[PDB]
Amino acid sequence: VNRCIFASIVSFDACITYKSPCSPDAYHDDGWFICNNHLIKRFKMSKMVLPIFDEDDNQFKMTIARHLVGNKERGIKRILIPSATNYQDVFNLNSMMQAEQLIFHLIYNNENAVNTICDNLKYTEGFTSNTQRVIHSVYATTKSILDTTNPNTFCSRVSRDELRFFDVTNARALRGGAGDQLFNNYSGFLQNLIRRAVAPEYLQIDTEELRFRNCATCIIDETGLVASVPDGPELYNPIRSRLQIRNVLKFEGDTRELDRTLSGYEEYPTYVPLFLGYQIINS
Amino acid sequence: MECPFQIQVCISDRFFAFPHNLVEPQSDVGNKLIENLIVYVPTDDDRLYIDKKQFPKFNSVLVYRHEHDVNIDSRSPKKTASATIVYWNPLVPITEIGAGETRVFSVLLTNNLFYCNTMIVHHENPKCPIEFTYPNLRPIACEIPLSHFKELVESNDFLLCFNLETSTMVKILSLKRIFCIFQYRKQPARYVINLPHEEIDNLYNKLNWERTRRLMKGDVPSNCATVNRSSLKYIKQAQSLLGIPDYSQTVVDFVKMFQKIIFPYQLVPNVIIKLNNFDQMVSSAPNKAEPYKKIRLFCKNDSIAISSSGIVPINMPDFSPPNTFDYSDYANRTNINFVTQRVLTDGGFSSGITVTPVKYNYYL
Ligand SMILES: [Zn+2]
Repeated sequence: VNRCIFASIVSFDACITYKSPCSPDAYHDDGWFICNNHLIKRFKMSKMVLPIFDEDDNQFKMTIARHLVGNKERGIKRILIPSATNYQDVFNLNSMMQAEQLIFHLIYNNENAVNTICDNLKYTEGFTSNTQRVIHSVYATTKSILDTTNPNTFCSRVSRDELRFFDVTNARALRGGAGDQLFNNYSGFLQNLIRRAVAPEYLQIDTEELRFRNCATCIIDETGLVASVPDGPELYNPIRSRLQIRNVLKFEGDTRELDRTLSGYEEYPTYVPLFLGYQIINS
Repeated sequence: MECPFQIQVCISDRFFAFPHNLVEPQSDVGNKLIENLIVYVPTDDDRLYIDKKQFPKFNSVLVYRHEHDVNIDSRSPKKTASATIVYWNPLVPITEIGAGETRVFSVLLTNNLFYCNTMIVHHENPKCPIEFTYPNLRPIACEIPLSHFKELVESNDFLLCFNLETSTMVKILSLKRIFCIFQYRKQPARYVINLPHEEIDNLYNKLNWERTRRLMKGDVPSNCATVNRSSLKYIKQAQSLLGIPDYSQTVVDFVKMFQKIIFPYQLVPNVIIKLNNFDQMVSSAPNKAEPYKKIRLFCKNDSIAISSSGIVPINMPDFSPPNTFDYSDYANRTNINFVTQRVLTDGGFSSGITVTPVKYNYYL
């Protein structure tokens, strides 16, 4: 059994085959439905796991993603996610295959274009072929994924009080706030996706309220989410894999054998986390 | 169990909201009026929607969540006439009572309240509400009602949800709260429920017991309800075989459509027989395999009635043992077999044939 939405992706013709397929995790159950391959490919992110002490080494764990954006690029190039307000502006959908553009119109509820292209395809030979039933199978899949209640299961729980606020804790980080109001207006599938991705800064428990990083990684953004440090210069995001300058005015660095001397010491990884706001959980 | 002497229950669905007005200052004999008043509630949530100022009659008013202790447990509870006490829709037996006769105002008859002084002030609510489940949605915070006051008035399609920890009794409570207000509403709102429902069907059986408990004193209301699996699957299939202009069409549609022909054909539809056949209990009852619950069915002015098994004279046990018997010269094995062989030859059929004589009851 396999679940990645990008493995559910199909191509209308043998050429333009949807090759370079999903990461094998597509056989897993994760509730991302994106394979990590596609998550890298489309949005410059890679998912990750917080190990939580279950009051113990006992299993408590939470999902995370690092972003893969660089330190120099700005605006749209920093954008992580769009709104329907701008999803076409970000994707340049025409470059994309027709089923991809279709599925984006699904996510952003562009029923107009959806039905337009559906009606155009009806009489095409390849849509008298069961491409219709394929696309509506994808539809049904999403329908199940939101049959789990899009508001009630996702957040409007009867344990309603166990809420995530993604608003910035800092009272001076005032560009946040109504970003949480936007969150309600993003489609619930995406709300759930965020609820996966984003580590809280804090959690209230009946045990205690507790604090996990000093300061927030980014902020909520007014179209879709962006590499959005609350203040100051963008933090150096390194990159792990044309007639331009690439000067790096390095220190001379003659202290050879450094690694053979020090390697036992903790080799601090750098990839940016996703602390944001306050979760609440009963007991 | 029973209600201890000097306690009385008022049931009314209207009591889903607190009927502040009705209560009066209790007094002991000797006119020892008791302005001290305590109320017990399932939750502080209840208290959040209760106004002290309603009760200027009293100078001393306090309210707390009920807790079912151990040590005071008795058929005869502790008494304390020094304060009036009320319990509001209590779930579980009470250990202490107030001044004079105590009274409780509740929507639901628990088993605890079986043999009790009781009043119901019931009235018929005609408008049966409905379920519908396609798999836009009204999302509900599926416990707090007034959160969605006016919402339930305005919209007619609502989602229903719970966190795991809920006690079965709490679930039952909140659900029962819903349906009263729905029957008060002017239109059949459609339930949608995010639960595998099997044990929920079981508590529906419990609702059946409860409603019969009501009926022991009740309105004999035309209350709509149904089995939720054995019915629904088969009904869906039946429509499927039929043309399905409206997959959403109410069962009662089909019901009354069939009803149109009963008297002219004077006989029971297979549909209605499968109903009262494929319920667990109110049926042939696979629980016990009791088709013996044949329907004797009568209509105005008839000299006769329609059984599950043909016409009958009135008020008699389905068939007299004395009879113009299916004498064995007819229905002799031998003749049965001979005719069957004729049949088999004529058909050129190898297998799958069986035969049986007809039989008769009071009437032939
Ligand atoms: Zn994929």
